Amino acid sequence: MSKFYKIWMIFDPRRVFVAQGVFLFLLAVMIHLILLSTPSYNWLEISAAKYNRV
Amino acid sequence: MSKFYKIWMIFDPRRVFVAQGVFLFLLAVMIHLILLSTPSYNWLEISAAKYNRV
Amino acid sequence: MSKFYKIWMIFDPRRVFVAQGVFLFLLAVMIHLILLSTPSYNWLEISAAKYNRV
Amino acid sequence: MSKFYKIWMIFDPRRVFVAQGVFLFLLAVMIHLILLSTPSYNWLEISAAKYNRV
Amino acid sequence: MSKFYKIWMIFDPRRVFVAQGVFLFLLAVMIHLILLSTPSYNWLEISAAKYNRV
Amino acid sequence: GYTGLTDEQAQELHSVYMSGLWLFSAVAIVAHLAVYIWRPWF
Amino acid sequence: LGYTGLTDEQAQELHSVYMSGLWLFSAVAIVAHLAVYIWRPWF
Amino acid sequence: LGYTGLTDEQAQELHSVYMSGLWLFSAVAIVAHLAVYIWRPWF
Amino acid sequence: LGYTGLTDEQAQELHSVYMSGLWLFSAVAIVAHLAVYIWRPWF
Amino acid sequence: LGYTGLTDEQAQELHSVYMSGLWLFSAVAIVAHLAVYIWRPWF
Amino acid sequence: LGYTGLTDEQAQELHSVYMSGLWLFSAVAIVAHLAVYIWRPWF
Amino acid sequence: LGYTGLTDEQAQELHSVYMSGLWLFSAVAIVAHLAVYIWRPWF
Amino acid sequence: ALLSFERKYRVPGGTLVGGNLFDFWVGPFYVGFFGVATFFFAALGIILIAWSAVLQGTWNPQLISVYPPALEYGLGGAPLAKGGLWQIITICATGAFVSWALREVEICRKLGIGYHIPFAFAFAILAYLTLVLFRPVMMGAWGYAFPYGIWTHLDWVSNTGYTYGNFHYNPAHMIAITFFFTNALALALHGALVLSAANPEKGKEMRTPDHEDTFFRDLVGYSIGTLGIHRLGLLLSLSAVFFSALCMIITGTIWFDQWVDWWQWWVKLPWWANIPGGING
Amino acid sequence: MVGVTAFGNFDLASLAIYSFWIFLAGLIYYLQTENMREGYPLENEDGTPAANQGPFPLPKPKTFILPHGRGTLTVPGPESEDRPIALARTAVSEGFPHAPTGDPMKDGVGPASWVARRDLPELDGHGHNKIKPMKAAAGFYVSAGKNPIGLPVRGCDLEIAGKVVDIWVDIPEQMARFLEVELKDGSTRLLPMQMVKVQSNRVHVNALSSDLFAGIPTIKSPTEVTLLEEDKICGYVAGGLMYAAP
Amino acid sequence: AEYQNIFTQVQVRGPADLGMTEDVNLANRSGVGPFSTLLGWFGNAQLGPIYLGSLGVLSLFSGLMWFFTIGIWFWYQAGWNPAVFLRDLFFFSLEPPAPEYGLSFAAPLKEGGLWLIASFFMFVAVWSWWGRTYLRAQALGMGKHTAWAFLSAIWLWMVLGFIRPILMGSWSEAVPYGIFSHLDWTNNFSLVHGNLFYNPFHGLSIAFLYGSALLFAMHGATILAVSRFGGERELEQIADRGTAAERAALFWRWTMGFNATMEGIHRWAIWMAVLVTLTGGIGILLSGTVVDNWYVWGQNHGMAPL
Ligand code: BCL
Ligand SMILES: CC[C@H]1c2cc3[nH]c4c(c3C)C(=O)[C@H](C(=O)OC)c4c3nc(cc4[nH]c(cc(n2)[C@@H]1C)c(C(C)=O)c4C)[C@@H](C)[C@@H]3CCC(=O)OC/C=C(\C)CCC[C@H](C)CCC[C@H](C)CCCC(C)C
Ligand SMILES: COC(C)(C)C/C=C/C(C)=C/C=C/C(C)=C/C=C/C(C)=C/C=C/C=C(C)/C=C/C=C(\C)CC/C=C(\C)CCC=C(C)C
Ligand SMILES: COC(C)(C)C/C=C/C(C)=C/C=C/C(C)=C/C=C/C(C)=C/C=C/C=C(C)/C=C/C=C(\C)CC/C=C(\C)CCC=C(C)C
Ligand SMILES: COC(C)(C)C/C=C/C(C)=C/C=C/C(C)=C/C=C/C(C)=C/C=C/C=C(C)/C=C/C=C(\C)CC/C=C(\C)CCC=C(C)C
Ligand SMILES: COC(C)(C)C/C=C/C(C)=C/C=C/C(C)=C/C=C/C(C)=C/C=C/C=C(C)/C=C/C=C(\C)CC/C=C(\C)CCC=C(C)C
Ligand SMILES: COC(C)(C)C/C=C/C(C)=C/C=C/C(C)=C/C=C/C(C)=C/C=C/C=C(C)/C=C/C=C(\C)CC/C=C(\C)CCC=C(C)C
Ligand SMILES: COC(C)(C)C/C=C/C(C)=C/C=C/C(C)=C/C=C/C(C)=C/C=C\C=C(C)\C=C\C=C(/C)CC/C=C(\C)CCC=C(C)C
Ligand SMILES: CCCCCCCCCCCCO[C@@H]1O[C@H](CO)[C@@H](O[C@H]2O[C@H](CO)[C@@H](O)[C@H](O)[C@H]2O)[C@H](O)[C@H]1O
Ligand SMILES: CCCCCCCCCCCC[N+](C)(C)[O-]
Ligand SMILES: [Fe+3]
Repeated sequence: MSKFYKIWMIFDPRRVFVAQGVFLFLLAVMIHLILLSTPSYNWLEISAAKYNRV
Repeated sequence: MSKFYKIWMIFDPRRVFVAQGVFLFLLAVMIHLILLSTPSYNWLEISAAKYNRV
Repeated sequence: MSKFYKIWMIFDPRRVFVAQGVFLFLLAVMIHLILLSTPSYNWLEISAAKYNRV
Repeated sequence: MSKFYKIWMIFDPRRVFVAQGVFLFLLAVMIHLILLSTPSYNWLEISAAKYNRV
Repeated sequence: MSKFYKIWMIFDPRRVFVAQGVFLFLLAVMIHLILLSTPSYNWLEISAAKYNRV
Repeated sequence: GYTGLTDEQAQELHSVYMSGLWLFSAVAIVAHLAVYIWRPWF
Repeated sequence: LGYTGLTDEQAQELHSVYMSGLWLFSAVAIVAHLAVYIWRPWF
Repeated sequence: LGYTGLTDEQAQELHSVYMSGLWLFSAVAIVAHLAVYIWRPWF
Repeated sequence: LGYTGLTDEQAQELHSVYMSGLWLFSAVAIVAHLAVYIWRPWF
Repeated sequence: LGYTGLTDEQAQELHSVYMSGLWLFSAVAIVAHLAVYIWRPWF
Repeated sequence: LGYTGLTDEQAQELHSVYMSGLWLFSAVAIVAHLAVYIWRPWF
Repeated sequence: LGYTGLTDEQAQELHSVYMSGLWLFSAVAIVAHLAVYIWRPWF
Repeated sequence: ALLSFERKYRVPGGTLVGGNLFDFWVGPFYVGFFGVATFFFAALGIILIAWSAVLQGTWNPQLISVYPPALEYGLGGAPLAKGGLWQIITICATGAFVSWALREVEICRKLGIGYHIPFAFAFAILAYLTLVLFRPVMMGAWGYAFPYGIWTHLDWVSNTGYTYGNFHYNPAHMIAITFFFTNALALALHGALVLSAANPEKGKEMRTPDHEDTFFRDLVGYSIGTLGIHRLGLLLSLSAVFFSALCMIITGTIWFDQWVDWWQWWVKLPWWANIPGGING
Repeated sequence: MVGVTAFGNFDLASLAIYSFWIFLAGLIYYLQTENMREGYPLENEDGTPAANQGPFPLPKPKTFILPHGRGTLTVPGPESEDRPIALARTAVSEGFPHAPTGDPMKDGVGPASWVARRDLPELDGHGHNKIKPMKAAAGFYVSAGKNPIGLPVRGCDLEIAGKVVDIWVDIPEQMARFLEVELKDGSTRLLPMQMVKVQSNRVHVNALSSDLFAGIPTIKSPTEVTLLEEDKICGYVAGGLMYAAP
Repeated sequence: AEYQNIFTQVQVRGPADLGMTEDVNLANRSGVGPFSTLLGWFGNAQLGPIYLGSLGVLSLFSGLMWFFTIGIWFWYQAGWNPAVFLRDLFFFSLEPPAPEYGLSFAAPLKEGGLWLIASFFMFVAVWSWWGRTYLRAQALGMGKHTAWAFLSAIWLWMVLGFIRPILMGSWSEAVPYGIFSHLDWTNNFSLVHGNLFYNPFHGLSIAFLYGSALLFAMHGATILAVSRFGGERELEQIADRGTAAERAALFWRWTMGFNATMEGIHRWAIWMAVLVTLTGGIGILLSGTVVDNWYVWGQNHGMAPL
């Protein structure tokens, strides 16, 4: 389990980082979108009602 | 039940790891999206009812 | 029956496993989705009725 | 009658084995879909009535 | 986290900087428009209500 | 000779092909017998 | 014959391991189906 | 055989690493399923 | 020796830099979840 | 490695400048967030 | 006559095997029709 | 580093002139924002 | 004012009418016998549209419309202020289009090339003649043709379409729309593929048609070829217009009701018309 | 934000429609100037540069590198019809036709024109010859259609002019390019496939008549055709529709 | 009769063209498939080989899941009857969630939940195919015009299904997965926004759909006309201008008064086609978000009498 470094002798580093970077951005946006969509976790609305702004 | 290591003498390691990685990503999201669709397992809505939120 | 090992001498092992892997997953996804559609076996809804989650 | 092996001196075994496998699975799913549609053999809905799950 | 300088021995500086510029600008414009939509954080409307400009 | 096999190669191959064929039909007969007991169609 | 280039000795090694995975796959399937039938039988 | 050129030394070393991650991934999934079952069972 | 023309010592160094950035990304994420969970738990 | 043509010193030279801009860009961002949270907190 | 590359011996044994299969298929057909006629006669 | 061919003397000379224009444009913007803010502040 | 290679191509001949009476170039344009006809018909029709504007009382170009004669006039003449001007402009437009197509034939003969271009333009003309002449003649009045306004000829399209419900359900409409979408998709692929070959990555040799086949075989597993793509582009557009004119020559002359009801012939086929379930059963 | 206008009726939809007019004007300028890389600057009827060059300025040169060490083409650049144009103007004024000073097909004018291209064969990506006779290309056969080999070749005068000897094929494209036709003189000429009509019992050439096949330009190698020879052959044959159908 | 070069009268077939390996990973490229005589009457006869790499696996498997998800919903909607499935194939539809849920993901699988699952598979499949379109050009050292032209069509695709429904605040604004279903959506989209004909960008988008049809008929007819001079090989005409390019240019010079080059006509072609979906995306994104009635907006902007 301490030989995972050998994955870099198989996959090209230039391709893994691009594949990983695209995936992490779209995963972060996807989860942030779900939280905003649900009114229970929409933090912009939570503060709006907490401080009686609208 | 031990000679399965020979499968890497037949199948390209690069293709196999990519197909397996694609499969798990698509499978994981589909199951997570199913649980959100079912109102009895939507963990965002479950906490809203429990903690008296929107 | 003991001579079934000659199928690989005819069919490419690489092509058979790809065709079989896509076959089984779509067969398994189809069968789960049929049980999910039928109210008598939708285990997500059966548990909800049992534990009064809806 | 005991001379049918000579069909394989006419037809490529690879195209027959592929065509037969496609044919049989398509035939089998078609019959299973005919039985699901007919309500007197819908074993999913037959079992619901027998154990009064609905 | 001291060897991160070696990422530039993998990725062309020209392509990285342009990609970040598009990403960083689009991200900021997205967040600014997301705030401008929400009436609670719309700083142009808040000033009007605070100073009674309508 | 269109497929390029010999005469004995076809004999060997067809022997296995029938071996699988009778295996498939044996399961099919058992499958059809089990259903007829459960719910006959005749 | 030998469309795939596998020798007779190599084909036996491939098929023997292939069946090992097949039987392992079905054994999980048999236990899975047995668990479901005890839980909610369909017959 | 000989479709990829990986030796037995390479195949054993590739399988050993891959199967190591399989149990690491399967263990995390098992804990997650056990955790969810305690919180909210589905059977 | 590989599929990508990377020596083992080169792979040893590259993986060490990668896992360093992965612990950093993971540790910051754990703080984010821990802060959000205390602020507003989802369980 | 070395797929870009930059030497070792050049990557050191480029990174030191890139990190300088990154901290300079982040320092303004933190003050920008600090001002906004004081004026109108979102938590 | 030609047109395919067969011979007198090749066509005769091709017909002998083919026609035997034709009677084998009709052997099943007669039995199936006879059982159906006993069950639900159409005449 | 020769992506464009500037010889580290043109780049210093070019960057000095660019920053001279950059500070001038920022200087006029600051005056304009200070004029608008005194006119009617947005905070 | 000639292209650097144009001197050896300006020779006398290949004129259907005349031969030297109207065999010259005015600037770059070739003035044939039908160039004189095209200019007269193009110019008269334009000034009539300008004149119809003053009768209408507007100068906004987007509001100018020439309406066909009302449905009460049937298939005869009309007053100029009502719909007579439309009939002159339609004649002028019909004369200008056919002269333009005929003038292109003289250019093809003088350059010694094939007549694919004038043939393809006649497909546009036949589609236009279907809407203003053939279809109104069948239906019985000139008032079914579209008016000559920038935004009012859209009102004719909208009003005619909704006479038969949603026009999407016209089966020949669906075929024609499919050809239009395929033609634009192939045009994007064809322009991009040739440009990428002529303009490679950077500091690279110009690619070859062997790279063009290889790119599309790598991508979608097939390549129609350099000759095939040009035959396809011509045939997709001619097919798109053919089924365009087909769908309107059958609307209001053979089919009169909602186009949605047409598709009930399939859903009411005798062998599955009564099977319960689904959307229609 | 429906109905929000910065001024008058200028809302976000007006900003979009007006921004497109500006973008389209810039695009039309770009697309037109990228099409002034051949045939410019404009000449007078005799060869001198014209006094009018048009609203659009010439673009800046671009270099095309050629795929097999064939050089660098820069456009727009110096241009010349590198050949003896044999024409005499029919009028002193401009805009009038130019009459040939002799036989038009041989002299290469009018619809029988040709361009002085590179006098080398066209090469595929492997560097070989793109066009070569079928008996030299290996493995090439007539997969479908009437094999037009051995059929007589009939001209536009309904007289036989020869019979087909071979087919020149495009190796990478895998399509027939020319028909090699042997004349009664014993020599061989190339006829482009687009100009022939292969019928069930003959090949009909509508362009040329019978007593013009001997005038088709010949090729300097029996198994190799160059761009200069292709342009002379194709230009000569297609020029017969006008100068050789009287 | 006269040969119009629309069908190949003679077909010639040789060794299978395996393509050129500029930087292509030759392992991923498959073997040459069959030869079609029917396709040979119109273009090339050779099918394959096809490059199926890493983005090919992701796109083909995601595209399979999108296609298979919609199919199973149609079998459910048919009551698992093969005849009813055949009968009502053009009437079945997978619909987005009801407008009561807004953009939330808490809709039941029968009320817009499977739509979200199928939509995710389509999102991955289409975007991965754009990456594959980009990477296939790069391995051959070619320009990226195909990738960026495809990005124009993806723009309208993302506006219809993702961007606008986010801006409108509900997934119910998006397009249902069906044959007659998405035609009804198109018809109803115009009626809700007041005669989409008066959208200036729908009008422009149509100008380039007709312009593409006009331009490909012109260009395709021009090349077949000068194909007798070796005009079909446009790539070698660019390198060394021949009599085909001069006659093609001089036809449109004498007809229209202006012409193009052999390379510049393909810049007209690519730019005319990308504006069909580039302009369409803006017009669709402006509908409801900025304008909720295009006939009334038109009346205030000329375009229509008061
Ligand atoms: C009554 C209905 C309305 C109307 C309502 C609409 C609506 C709504 C829309 C249009 C749109 C358009 N309309 Mg309209 N339209 C009307 C009248 C017309 C008339 C006419 C003569 O009356 C015409 C010619 C048009 C034509 C047009 C086009 C200009 C434009 C579509 C561009 C396009 O190609 O998108 C099609 C291309 C795409 C959608 C991109 C697809 C690319 C994706 C990424 C590929 C996915 C592939 C998929 C997964 C399948 C894979 C299969 C395997 C690979 C094999 N309309 C009337 C007035 N119209 C569209 C537009 O944008 O205009 C503003 C649009 O949304
Ligand atoms: C058939 C396939 C497609 C096609 C092909 C095609 N079009 C062609 C050609 C070809 C092959 C030409 O060779 C020819 C040409 O030279 O193009 C540059 C042409 C052409 N297609 C044109 C336009 C055009 N094509 C269209 C469509 C299509 N053309 C098809 C989709 C459309 C659409 C869909 O609206 C238009 C507008 C021109 C650019 C040109 C023909 C020019 C011409 O006819 O010149 C002589 C006439 C005039 C100068 C104008 C006369 C004006 C009238 C006297 C008055 C106005 C009448 C008009 C009906 C008013 C309209 C009012 C409102 C409806 C706006
Ligand atoms: C709709 O129906 C639903 C979806 C609800 C139900 C359907 C369910 C279905 C069909 C489920 C199917 C499930 C399946 C088939 C699951 C299979 C899962 C598997 C096989 C997971 C395997 C995971 C293995 C992993 C993650 C291994 C990872 C290994 C590494 C990360 C190490 C890699 C590093 C290496 C190899 C370096 C070595 C290199 C050298 C040179 C030694
Ligand atoms: C609509 O109708 C419904 C769907 C409801 C009903 C219809 C049902 C139907 C038609 C069902 C059809 C079912 C069928 C035909 C199922 C067939 C299933 C099979 C054949 C499953 C076989 C599985 C075998 C497996 C998973 C084996 C896996 C083995 C491995 C992973 C080991 C890998 C191989 C190695 C390591 C070989 C190594 C040796 C060398 C030399 C490399
Ligand atoms: C709906 O979803 C929302 C938007 C609400 C939530 C989603 C949030 C997400 C997904 C946020 C993602 C945020 C991310 C990924 C942030 C990452 C930010 C980073 C990495 C910023 C780094 C910035 C660094 C900069 C700007 C550095 C610039 C450097 C310079 C300006 C110096 C110039 C560099 C030179 C001169 C190097 C040249 C070479 C030599 C040799 C000198
Ligand atoms: C709508 O109208 C209705 C349906 C109501 C009524 C109309 C009915 C009509 C028109 C029915 C028409 C029926 C017809 C024409 C039936 C014909 C049936 C025949 C001739 C069937 C023949 C079958 C022959 C078979 C199955 C032969 C099989 C042969 C084999 C299995 C042997 C395999 C062959 C080998 C091994 C080749 C030997 C090779 C060598 C080298 C010796
Ligand atoms: C809706 O969202 C809102 C708008 C509310 C929020 C969005 C906020 C955003 C996107 C903010 C972004 C702001 C940014 C990034 C602003 C950047 C401003 C910059 C970089 C301004 C720079 C100005 C520099 C100038 C004007 C320099 C001019 C230089 C000259 C005029 C002199 C030219 C000198 C030369 C050519 C040097 C020649 C020397 C040699 C040796 C040849
Ligand atoms: C027997 O048949 C079988 C079962 C074997 C297979 C048959 C399959 C069949 C019958 C398939 C039928 C397919 C049809 C009719 C497809 C029609 C598709 C159409 C008309 C699509 C039209 C428009 C679709 C659009 C514009 C989709 C846009 C989607 C996006 C832009 C991305 C969507 C992503 C969203 C909404 C968010 C997803 C994100 C998360 C986190 C869930
Ligand atoms: C051609 C490309 C370049 C275009 C010109 C460059 C500037 C681009 C922005 C121009 C914006 C101004 O454009 C101008 O906007 C005002 C705003 O209501 C319009 O509106 C004005 O006339 C209209 C129509 O009679 C009235 O309904 C309206 O009450 C009146 O305010 C003008 O009709 C338009 O001409
Ligand atoms: C609609 C106009 C049709 C005109 C067709 C062109 C003329 C064809 C006849 C040209 C030759 C006539 N003539 C007398 C020289 O034989
Ligand atoms: Fe072209």
